[PDB]
Amino acid sequence: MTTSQKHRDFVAEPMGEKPVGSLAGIGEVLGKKLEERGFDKAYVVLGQFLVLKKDEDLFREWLKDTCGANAKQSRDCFGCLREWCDAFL
Amino acid sequence: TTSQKHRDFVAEPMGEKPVGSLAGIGEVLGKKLEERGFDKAYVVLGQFLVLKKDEDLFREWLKDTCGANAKQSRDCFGCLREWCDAFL
Repeated sequence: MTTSQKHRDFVAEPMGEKPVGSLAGIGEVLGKKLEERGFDKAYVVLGQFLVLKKDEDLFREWLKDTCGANAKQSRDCFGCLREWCDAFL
Repeated sequence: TTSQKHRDFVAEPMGEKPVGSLAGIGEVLGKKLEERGFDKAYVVLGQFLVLKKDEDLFREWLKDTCGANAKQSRDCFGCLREWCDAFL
């Protein structure tokens, strides 16, 4: 297993009302910028992931444009949502 | 009360179910949603979540997007809200 423990904790259970900072790749700096743009809970970012039909390129570009995520951060966030969806959606 | 379509939707993960599986979303509405990119139920779930599960804003969005009436948008909202309470 090469994922972060933080990825593993997120994909292991329904997300409920978890804050956006529970997402893999979303540290405190990215989290605050997402919160300022209205993406305050992880499920709101899931929402954008789903509205983009789970497309990696569109989602990672959206994350970059919205909070300045770098490639690793956007890959980790995308991967965490993709695996959560595979488990629970 | 609820339809059986609602109960069937809220009882299980939606996976790749088409948009027409949502309560309230019949053939006409489903066609119009598909034409605008919302071809699977989870894409509509996505919009519900992006709108922070806000009943008024989601139902208005559904009306503006596919012409759903008050009953249709009511049923679609309720099915998504109850699905989320069970699985999200």
